[PDB]
Amino acid sequence: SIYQGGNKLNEDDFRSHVYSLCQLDNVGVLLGAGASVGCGGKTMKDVWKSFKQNYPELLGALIDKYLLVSQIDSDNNLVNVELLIDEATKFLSVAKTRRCEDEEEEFRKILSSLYKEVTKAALLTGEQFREKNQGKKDAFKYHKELISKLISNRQPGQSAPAIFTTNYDLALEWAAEDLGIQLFNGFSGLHTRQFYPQNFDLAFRNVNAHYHAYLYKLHGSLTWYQNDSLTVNEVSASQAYDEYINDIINKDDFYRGQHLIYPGANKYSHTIGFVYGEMFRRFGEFISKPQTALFINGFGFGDYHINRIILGALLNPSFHVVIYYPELKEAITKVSKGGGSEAEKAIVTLKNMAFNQVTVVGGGSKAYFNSFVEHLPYPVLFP
Amino acid sequence: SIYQGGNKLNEDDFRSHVYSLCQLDNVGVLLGAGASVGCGGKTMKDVWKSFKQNYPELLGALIDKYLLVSQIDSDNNLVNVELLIDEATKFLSVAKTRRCEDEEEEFRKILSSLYKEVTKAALLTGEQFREKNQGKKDAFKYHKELISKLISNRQPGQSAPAIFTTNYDLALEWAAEDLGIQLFNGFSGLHTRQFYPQNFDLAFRNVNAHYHAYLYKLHGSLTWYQNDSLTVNEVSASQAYDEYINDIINKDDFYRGQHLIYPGANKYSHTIGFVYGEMFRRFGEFISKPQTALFINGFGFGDYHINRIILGALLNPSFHVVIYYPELKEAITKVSKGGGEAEKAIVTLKNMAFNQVTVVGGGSKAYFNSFVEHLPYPVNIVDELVEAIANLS
Amino acid sequence: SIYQGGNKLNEDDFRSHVYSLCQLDNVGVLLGAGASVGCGGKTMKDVWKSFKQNYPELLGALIDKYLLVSQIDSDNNLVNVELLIDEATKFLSVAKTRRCEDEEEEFRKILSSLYKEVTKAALLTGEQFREKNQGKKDAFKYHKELISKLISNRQPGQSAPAIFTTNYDLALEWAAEDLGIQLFNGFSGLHTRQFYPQNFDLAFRNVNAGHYHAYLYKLHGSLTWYQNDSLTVNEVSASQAYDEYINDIINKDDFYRGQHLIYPGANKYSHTIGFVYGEMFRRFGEFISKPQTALFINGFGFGDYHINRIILGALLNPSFHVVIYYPELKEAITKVSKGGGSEAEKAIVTLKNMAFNQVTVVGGGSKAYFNSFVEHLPYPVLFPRDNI
Ligand SMILES: NC(=O)c1ccc[n+]([C@@H]2O[C@@H](COP(=O)([O-])OP(=O)(O)OC[C@H]3O[C@@H](n4cnc5c(N)ncnc54)[C@H](O)[C@H]3O)[C@H](O)[C@H]2O)c1
Ligand SMILES: NC(=O)c1ccc[n+]([C@@H]2O[C@@H](COP(=O)([O-])OP(=O)(O)OC[C@H]3O[C@@H](n4cnc5c(N)ncnc54)[C@H](O)[C@H]3O)[C@H](O)[C@H]2O)c1
Ligand SMILES: NC(=O)c1ccc[n+]([C@@H]2O[C@H](COP(=O)([O-])OP(=O)(O)OC[C@@H]3O[C@@H](n4cnc5c(N)ncnc54)[C@H](O)[C@@H]3O)[C@@H](O)[C@@H]2O)c1
Repeated sequence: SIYQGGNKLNEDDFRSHVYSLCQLDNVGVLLGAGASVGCGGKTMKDVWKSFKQNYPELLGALIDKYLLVSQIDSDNNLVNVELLIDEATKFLSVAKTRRCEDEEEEFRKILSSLYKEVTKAALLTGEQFREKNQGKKDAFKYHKELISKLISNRQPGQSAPAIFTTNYDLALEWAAEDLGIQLFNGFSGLHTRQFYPQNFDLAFRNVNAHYHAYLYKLHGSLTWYQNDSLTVNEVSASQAYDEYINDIINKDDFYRGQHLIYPGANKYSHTIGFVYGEMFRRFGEFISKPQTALFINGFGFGDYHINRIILGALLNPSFHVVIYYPELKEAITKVSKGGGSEAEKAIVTLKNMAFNQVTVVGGGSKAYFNSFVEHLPYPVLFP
Repeated sequence: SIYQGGNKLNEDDFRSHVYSLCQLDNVGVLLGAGASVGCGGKTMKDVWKSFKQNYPELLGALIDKYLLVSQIDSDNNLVNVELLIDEATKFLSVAKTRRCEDEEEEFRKILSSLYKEVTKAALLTGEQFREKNQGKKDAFKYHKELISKLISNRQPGQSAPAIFTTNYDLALEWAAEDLGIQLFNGFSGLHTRQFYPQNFDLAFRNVNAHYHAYLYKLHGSLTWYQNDSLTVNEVSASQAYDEYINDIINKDDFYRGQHLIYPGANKYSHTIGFVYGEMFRRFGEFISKPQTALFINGFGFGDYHINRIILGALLNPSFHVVIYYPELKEAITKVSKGGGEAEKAIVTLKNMAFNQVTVVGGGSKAYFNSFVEHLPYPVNIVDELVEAIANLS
Repeated sequence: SIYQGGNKLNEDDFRSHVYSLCQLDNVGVLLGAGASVGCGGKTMKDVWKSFKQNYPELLGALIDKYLLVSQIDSDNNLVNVELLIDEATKFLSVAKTRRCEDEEEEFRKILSSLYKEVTKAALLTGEQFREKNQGKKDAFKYHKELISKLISNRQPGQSAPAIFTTNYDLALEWAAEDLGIQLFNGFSGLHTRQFYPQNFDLAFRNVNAGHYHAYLYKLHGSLTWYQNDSLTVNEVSASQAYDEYINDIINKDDFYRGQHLIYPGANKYSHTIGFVYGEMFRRFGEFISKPQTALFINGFGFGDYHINRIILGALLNPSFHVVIYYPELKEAITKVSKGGGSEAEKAIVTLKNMAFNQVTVVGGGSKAYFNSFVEHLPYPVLFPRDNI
């Protein structure tokens, strides 16, 4: 079931492995959109099904008139969402430059509707999204426990654990609100929100002689809507519910990148998204140290950029990965018949690297999120 | 040779200021595209206009049926023809999806014609192209002297030199390599030289108790290509002249599809925007180090996205700019006539009391030789080889 | 049949040996075509068999006219060609000096049609030899494992191992391509690779908060060398190679005059022009002259006079080691005791018989193959399983 160079390893020793590794200077975790699922979020499949069910006419027109995809893919549920958005953007630019009014009218709906649905799927609660007592909710036991656990495996003189989320929902300040923790992200002041690099150099300390982590918003923000005038601002999850999200979701007007969000492969057809560059440069600088550690969970395999940086400097004897993939046996079986898509071949390459710096563990029920939470032990004063 | 209000100024002060600024731990130089115009260089605009004039039969379809450009815009040289072809790169897929065969043929014919037109005049080596390191020719001998100025100005225990090239050809790079120094162009290797972002933040030293330089190509490459390797492969020129450049040189009408990686195309494909984004990131954020002096020359500020990026990159408070305008008198006369956006903006910038901006309007003093001479300097090798070789019968 | 002073040793002793030798200041390895038979390639035996029964004129002349060989040796297939190559060089020298004409032509033909076959036995793949991403085949997994193990075992304060190749192909560089490994073999360059004596002290560093390499010392030159009048070796890929300098096999015949640089011949002074070769030997001598340094030999065919003489003179280093994995150990000793022996087999027999415990000869047979050698080297273990 588990193959590591033809040998066998036990999780009992891996417990001590994690416990000792976390004591190393660098500590972090590289998650994805899988975490949102644990809190009740909607996966890509659900969003695609909703879009295809709520707009049958567009699907039929695409199937018949132009045949960008075949009905076989739809029958087998092998439809990708990002490719559709990128195709829509390129066709929209073609229309805008060719001045085809009807194509512009029929394509200024696909983009606007797609982004409206993306935003609607971003929220994890619905009408409760405007309700307060956000920390007090009982569905965030995951984040509430995990933030403290990451910060509470330390003794004075160590670093700040880093949590990686790649979802629109502002779901990380909520557990922080519950526990009073401050997941810093380089912003100061409530009434006004702005970015400053120096703000990243603040850490709590006992004066008469704290628990917090740090934030990398790789997947943009839900309310940093750039007005194309050199501005960035944030509006609380209950205040933006009426100001501009309501206007752009109910006024049925022309759609642009009103609030910056990138769910499609086409990234820099609009070149004013600077969170991309800053966050990715910081991510690149992170692995530049020895005695390094990191973990992965709740993340798929479709990220060209991050998954190039991953193996970029896995040629260090201190950077590691503890990567799980429940659908690894199926991927291997599919590849054995000739090969798969980008994801299958990428995971095969990741698993087949001849190093011991990496290891893969599976088994199905044994690799659940609750199991990942339970693996972390309680710190011991006298080991 | 800087004028401000009609009073003469000495070049010694500017030379001393430049020398003082060059001592910073973060310094670099840039070479303009027009500097090579005097050494047989060519611009894509000239070939584009020559081809469009020679074949006006297709012109009607290019604008009326596609509207990527307007006749006024095409004639005014206010277009990004590279972006025109890049947009054709997706028009091809649009037609294929729509089964628009006639437009597909039109796009393919124009792409191949423009490719061959640009290629045939860019060989500059005849049938001996595949010979490696053909920079030994005396045509660029003078340029070598310039490089000699970058060796005696580097003191021990100082930041290593940085090299930035603007052209997309290796004519200057072949010479630079022939001088006998190790330069990295973002890749490492001999047979299959690939892209690796780690090398952007790594240096070299001696493990036991030293000089490294970085070559930054600002126009991609004529060598960078993609043989379905899912990566970027770079090699020497010979196998390039045998693999895919041959047909681009010889075949009149021959294209295959979205396989190669140049010259800033296929961005919508995931496989080519990644490296370009990495290079843009490093270019824009390399000035993040303290004690940095940056010089930008030859940029028209005519691109919306690049203009916005430059405006946002004002974070560095130690930026200096020098602008050479060979037609300053013409701009002044035009302003005197109540006419002329770019000309008015540059005139307004030149007509303000800001000492950190340098303007040169000598006209005939802006030549390449004058610029080389302005740089500071300290203050028959092969002749006998031919005789010795000839003596031995 | 295992005998070491009438006693035996357990696996723990060998494991401690491997751990200590790897953890010493320096590590050693030497690679030859010995066990390169199980990868689907070809051996020189088939090449010689084809050569004898495909060129009747020269074989008949040698048997009858030249008398430079013996029929019995050819029948037994135990003859050597390297001595014949040296004899060809000497014959060409004398014939050129004396101003003979026909013999000049015949010996030029012999030399060129022998160089052709010398280069012809370094493909192992066929037509697909000319492509990129060459490190994507089943024949390099063991090479990848060995290189990763040899490059990983250098904790802080420990340098990269030195590797010796002694064949024609570049399988190891091709295993290097696939893992971001650049096995610095004495040449660093893209357009022109020139020998810089100071290139041995260059490596990557984590300047602002990949350190993999070795020293693949080449003492046979390289198949990928083409010698120009400029006294420099610009270097090419496998496909560029197949294109521009080894297409003479089919189109043309016997027009090769000192382009690529590889010599099976025993003599090292007919090819005296090179002086960097003495620098390679000097690097070997620097290797021999340090304590806690070990050399491992797998693939050496007992065919040197300079390097092996340095081995004898250097084995007197209190820590230099010399070990060979050669299954035919009992047979050679028995044959020597029976009055046989080869040109150099007596030398290895003596080195086994040398009274130095610094050198120990260990066999086993099936466990002494290149696969076992690759599997032997373990990875560094800092965080993983420990003791106490
Ligand atoms: N604005 C910015 O600052 C910025 C910068 C860079 C990137 N981004 C965005 O960041 C990237 C975030 O990644 P993403 O949104 O494209 O997708 P993703 O990688 O976050 O998720 C892909 C999906 O795979 C699913 N999945 C999990 N396990 C799976 C399995 N075993 N098999 C199959 N599927 C599985 C998950 O439900 C889901 O994560 C976006 O690509 C990109 O738009 C934004
Ligand atoms: N790493 C790299 O290889 C790299 C780096 C930077 C740019 N590029 C190139 O840039 C990317 C896109 O091209 P681009 O639009 O940024 O550059 P560009 O030079 O093609 O366009 C810049 C703008 O300047 C305007 N302009 C005004 N006056 C001009 C003049 N006298 N001469 C030239 N232009 C004048 C043009 O209208 C417009 O092209 C492509 O990848 C590639 O073509 C590549
Ligand atoms: N003149 C020069 O400048 C120059 C250049 C390179 C090497 N050299 C040197 O040249 C000498 C020969 O080169 P090498 O050491 O690389 O050769 P090598 O390492 O390739 O020798 C191994 C080969 O396998 C053996 N072999 C193959 N088939 C056999 C068979 N059927 N039966 C028995 N034995 C068989 C042969 O002994 C042959 O030597 C070396 O001492 C040394 O490398 C000199």
